[PDB]
Amino acid sequence: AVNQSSSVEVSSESYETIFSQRIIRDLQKELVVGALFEELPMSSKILTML
Amino acid sequence: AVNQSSSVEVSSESYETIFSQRIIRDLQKELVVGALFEELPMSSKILTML
Repeated sequence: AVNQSSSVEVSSESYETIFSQRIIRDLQKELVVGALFEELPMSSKILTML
Repeated sequence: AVNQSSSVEVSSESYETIFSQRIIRDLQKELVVGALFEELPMSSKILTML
């Protein structure tokens, strides 16, 4: 961390730096089939019609 | 020259001409990368994030 290069004063070891807890986000698919098709509510397990 | 032609007799030596004290140049370049992306300020040698 503070190494590479540590010369000539304080060398110390490694983890000697502030870290950031913030996240970021890359790519995504845009959702075009999960919200485009009509919902049919039903109270059973199978629905039948002629 | 300055010694030719003597008008009519009396003439002066070389380096008798007044000039302009200023500095200038015809062109510079084009420059754009230094004012494009944001700056990220950092006190430490390095920074980590998840």
